[PDB]
Amino acid sequence: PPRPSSGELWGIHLMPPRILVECLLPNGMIVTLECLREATLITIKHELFKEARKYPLHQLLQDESSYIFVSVTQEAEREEFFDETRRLCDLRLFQPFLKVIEPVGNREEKILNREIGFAIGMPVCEFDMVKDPEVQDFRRNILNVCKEAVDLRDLNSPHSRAMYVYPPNVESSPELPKHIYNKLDKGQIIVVIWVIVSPNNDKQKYTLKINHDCVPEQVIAEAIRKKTRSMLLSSEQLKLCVLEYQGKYILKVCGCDEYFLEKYPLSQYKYIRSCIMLGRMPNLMLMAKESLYSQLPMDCFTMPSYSRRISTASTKSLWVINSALRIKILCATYVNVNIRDIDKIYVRTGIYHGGEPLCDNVNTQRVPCSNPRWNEWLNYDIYIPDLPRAARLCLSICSVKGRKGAKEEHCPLAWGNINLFDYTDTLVSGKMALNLWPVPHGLEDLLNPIGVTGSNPNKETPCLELEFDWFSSVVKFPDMSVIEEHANWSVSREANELRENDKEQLKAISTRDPLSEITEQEKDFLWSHRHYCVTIPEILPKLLLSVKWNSRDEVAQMYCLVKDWPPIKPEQAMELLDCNYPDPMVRGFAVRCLEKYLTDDKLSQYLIQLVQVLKYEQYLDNLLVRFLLKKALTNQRIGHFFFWHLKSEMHNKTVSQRFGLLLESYCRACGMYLKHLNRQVEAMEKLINLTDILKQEKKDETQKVQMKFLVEQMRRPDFMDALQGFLSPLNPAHQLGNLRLEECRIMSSAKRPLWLNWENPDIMSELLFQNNEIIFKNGDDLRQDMLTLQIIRIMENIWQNQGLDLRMLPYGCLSIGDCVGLIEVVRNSHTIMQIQCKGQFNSHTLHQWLKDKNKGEIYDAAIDLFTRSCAGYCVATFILGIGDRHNSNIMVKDDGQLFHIDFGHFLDHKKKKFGYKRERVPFVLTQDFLIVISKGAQECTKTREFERFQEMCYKAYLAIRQHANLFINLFSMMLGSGMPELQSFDDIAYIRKTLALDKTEQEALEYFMKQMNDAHHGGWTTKMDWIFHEI
Amino acid sequence: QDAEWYWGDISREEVNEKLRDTADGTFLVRDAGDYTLTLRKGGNNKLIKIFHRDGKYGFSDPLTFSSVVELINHYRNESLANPKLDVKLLYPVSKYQQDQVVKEDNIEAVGKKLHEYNTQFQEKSREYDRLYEEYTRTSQEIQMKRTAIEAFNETIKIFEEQCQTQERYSKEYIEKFKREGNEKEIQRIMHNYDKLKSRISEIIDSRRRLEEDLKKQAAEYREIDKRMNSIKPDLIQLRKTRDQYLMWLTQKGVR
Ligand SMILES: C[C@@H](Nc1ccc2c(c1)OCCn1cc(N3C(=O)OC[C@H]3C(F)F)nc1-2)C(N)=O
Ligand SMILES: [Cl-]
Repeated sequence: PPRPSSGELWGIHLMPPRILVECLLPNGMIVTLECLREATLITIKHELFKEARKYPLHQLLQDESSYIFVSVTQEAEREEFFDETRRLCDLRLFQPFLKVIEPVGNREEKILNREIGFAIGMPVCEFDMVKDPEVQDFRRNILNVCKEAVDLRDLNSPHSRAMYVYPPNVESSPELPKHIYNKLDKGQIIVVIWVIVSPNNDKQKYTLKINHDCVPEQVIAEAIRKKTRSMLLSSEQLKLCVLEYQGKYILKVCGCDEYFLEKYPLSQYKYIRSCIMLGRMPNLMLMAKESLYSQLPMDCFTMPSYSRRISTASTKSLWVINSALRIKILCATYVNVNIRDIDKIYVRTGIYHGGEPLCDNVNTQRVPCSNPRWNEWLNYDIYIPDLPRAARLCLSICSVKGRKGAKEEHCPLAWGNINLFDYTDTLVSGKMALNLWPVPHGLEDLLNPIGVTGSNPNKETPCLELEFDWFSSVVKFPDMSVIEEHANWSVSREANELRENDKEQLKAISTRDPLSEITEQEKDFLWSHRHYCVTIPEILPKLLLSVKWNSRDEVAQMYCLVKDWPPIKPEQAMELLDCNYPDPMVRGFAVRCLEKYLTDDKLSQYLIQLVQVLKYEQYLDNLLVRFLLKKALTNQRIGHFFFWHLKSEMHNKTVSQRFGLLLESYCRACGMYLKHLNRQVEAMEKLINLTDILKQEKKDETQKVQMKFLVEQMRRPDFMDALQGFLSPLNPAHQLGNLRLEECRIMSSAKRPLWLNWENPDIMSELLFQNNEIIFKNGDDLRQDMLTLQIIRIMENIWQNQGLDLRMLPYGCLSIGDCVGLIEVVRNSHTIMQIQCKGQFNSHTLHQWLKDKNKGEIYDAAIDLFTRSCAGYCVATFILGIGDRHNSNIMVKDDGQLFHIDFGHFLDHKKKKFGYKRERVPFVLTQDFLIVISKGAQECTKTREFERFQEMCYKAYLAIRQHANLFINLFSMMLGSGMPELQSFDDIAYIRKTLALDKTEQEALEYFMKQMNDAHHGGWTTKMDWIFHEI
Repeated sequence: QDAEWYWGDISREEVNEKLRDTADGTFLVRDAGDYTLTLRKGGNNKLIKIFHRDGKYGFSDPLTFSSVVELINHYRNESLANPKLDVKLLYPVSKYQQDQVVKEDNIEAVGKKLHEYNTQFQEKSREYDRLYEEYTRTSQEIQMKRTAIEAFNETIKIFEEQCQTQERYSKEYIEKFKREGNEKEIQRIMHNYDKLKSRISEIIDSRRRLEEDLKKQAAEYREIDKRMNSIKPDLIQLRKTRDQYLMWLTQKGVR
């Protein structure tokens, strides 16, 4: 099983300075050697064999070099310690003892499996113990994707190796919006080219006025041209010299490991596009190619041991069975209920297709708690041939509390879902024992269809036995060729231009949001015009819901339409992968759309949801898991966050096997980056252990005493070696060097978060940032903050493309474990309470503070930036419905950039607690913020600055209302995550009320200004141009 | 015009809660001029619209009905068989049944009882949230101790293999030292075996003590799970009652 906690020993957080280790020699002797806490295994071995001569039978002992230590780790594994440079405290031992044996077996493979296992958080050998054929087949079959990606990584070597490790961070399109192009001086960009110049190795610089659409090679070409102007070289001589520097030098962003390798326009890069928007001169460096390729080693992929082993292991089609479906519920082992409160228990069953039930739910006869015996055949209203490929059985032992008599309250106790068809298209048959899972927090529904399929690994849980039908044959699902034959016959038995009103009705349905009320007449209208829907391909998610999935005639006809359906946008394809569409052909079409059209920018952006979508999939081996792993192994930026999103949920036993097997395939083929990820994992494990001591052991201690303990533990060499010289988990381009322990401190915020400061070891750190500060926090779940900040970045990106400079600050946030995560520190930022405390305080204190920091010409830029950022957050916070804002969670930068921190909750979270139906305005625009926007005025609302701010808010509100389908699907893809704020589709309906999708576009503008007027007691006003919208 | 089956302006969230876990035939009408029926069929809430044109109603053209009440009463007696769905309107959810929850008549007494139910719901929710945290940490600690028991088994197996290793080597050398006449050396091999066997007893006792704590924590987990499954039906009923008292003050007020 995975490790219990990041401690050094079982029931002990830190070993004392000296500790007795019970070393067991190969001659049957036991030596109690006193080892220091942070001593290497080579030093322990050298001192052990010196003492071994004193103990009996020392002549049988061989040379100390021909031996390695082996011991039981906290994950109940007999780990072999080949890397003898590791310290005693960093070995994760269960008890203080070390057995001595000769190295045996494949040394290279055992080291690699230890490295893979350390990154996952569980041993690799536990997957070999799993008897499930699907798990063993997934490990063997997924290796083709591993070698497919690795072959192309060393095809155009050394360039292809650099493209994987340092991919080009670029936008999804080279076209620039109107506000960005006007900032460039007549379609040109000014850039400083910094370079360390031999022999003295000095930092030289020179200004360059070049075109914005120049590729990285064209930037190098113009840099040589300007430098050779004084020399007066010939046209051909210059062109020959340019070709040498182009083929031997490449550009790099100063202060971070971000390179410009692929031929993309300079302005398309995120660092350049941000510099144009902010009005900053970019800083680049011409790094020599030889220096970069020498640091990048060759990544090898050795086939695993389980792949080279010998395999351990009449048919009737589904449409041949003429009987109805029936499933027998036999018995449950035990149920945890009070006899005095609960009257009786029963197994509620249901056949589902993702979310919609295929037939009416059938329950077992009510039996008492002491005797859970049923042995009843439950007949469902569904013909076996009509069952679709994604058919599932959802069941749970429900209770009944008939104490009131008039009303009997039913509640679930333990749930479990079974895939009716296995990974090899075989319908389930015979007996089956299923261990049930606990009911998720807040779930009141008697069944959990969203939940994962399969038995619970923890066998000390209620075990329910079942018995499926046996028709004296192995029942398989029909082939695609058989399905296509039935579809042609269905069309033939039924049997050109279409009316304009019908075309306009179809156009209107496609533009509606995913959770819009689709009528039964509209379903018949969509199904009748199914072949006409090829001209408008965006209507496929609406057409699929209208298909009667509990009927083989309508399913087969839909399969043929999906096969030859035109391609759709990547944002539209994500909709077809949530819990509502589990059909393999629908999911396959969506994955095919993302393979061709989804760019690496959008894949990195919507990666949080795509990892959660893997949980809705019925089987381990599927087209989506192959696509995501292929992109993770060909791009290190995608691969890094892909690793951390899967690592964070390893504690959750519902996904431990699925995510653990996927991480094994990733770590085996990622190559050199596995060693870099192990350095990050080991650094995060020490931070978890260090915070656990300050919460349990030093709980009732003073801040001065805790700070003394914090510095003393960090100064030790074991902690210094692990937390210095490793890549930042919030951004792999940024790297963390030597720690600045004088700046590290325990913060006074909730759950005492630890402030950490690292020196940027990049040669040109002074140009971007010297201090890489990161707040480590253990206690609160930062999955909600991750989703909120990700959605803020998407809202910002949509506004920027439309021509809106509403500068948002989606700071880095990443969950790395069970309520463990990291938060990026925004430099030169303070809370409203901190600004007010500097100065008793007046409403003009925030404005006076900004006047002191920004003096002269930079005052107008600060007010503009404050208004632009404030308008964005006023709209973003209202739509999402984040926790109520206050002075301690609103921050403002020195330059005037306003941003929100500590989101915690979203949507109508407080509705279930209080019971008041109302769309709140979390960020209330108080007089303090209005005085800053209005540049110091008594009548703040009656100003041109406030009128421009109003326009900024209405522009951003309609921008999100236009792309509302994307935001609804992003939340729908996070339902299975297991977060308390997002569990059922009723929680998503809050954003529908704020965006006013049911009402017209003019009514949405009238609604938004009314919501602002109610919160701010007047100020906002209507315009005459609103009536001219198309309704 | 008004009827128990007609509810008026109702949100989609409330519609799903009325039809949740109901038999085929349950239905309700709500305002979208036009009105939308919601009939249950195969565990799904099927939405069937009622169009209005020149004083005529119906699900689809031709419109052969004078009023909405006539359309509902016609399909209540006769089966649908317009679409091809073999079901009919049978169980109408009523508005007067919800009124019996709020038994008080005057506005002051409704507000007095709401303050009591809201205070009781906050106390019950605080109890449920603290009991859920106890349930979660107990489940995690049981998993931590279960992993530790497996590690103790492998730890004992290695020390038992060390005893077996010493037994194999010692039998050859015990004759060599006895025939030589080196009783001082024989006592050292025997003392080292007793030292190793004493450590085995201490590790077995450590595993036995953690097995008793795991057994005790499993019984505590069962009692916390029993309490969690008993507080949930009381919490959701107390919340539903509070929502009815809030809806009573909304309907008996200015709008
Ligand atoms: C020292 C100085 N700088 C500072 C302080 C806090 C943050 C910050 C910079 O960077 C901006 C992101 N940020 C996010 C959060 N936090 C969150 O989101 O939750 C609570 C809380 C932290 F404790 F986690 N806190 C911060 C100051 N103003 O005091
Ligand atoms: Cl358990």
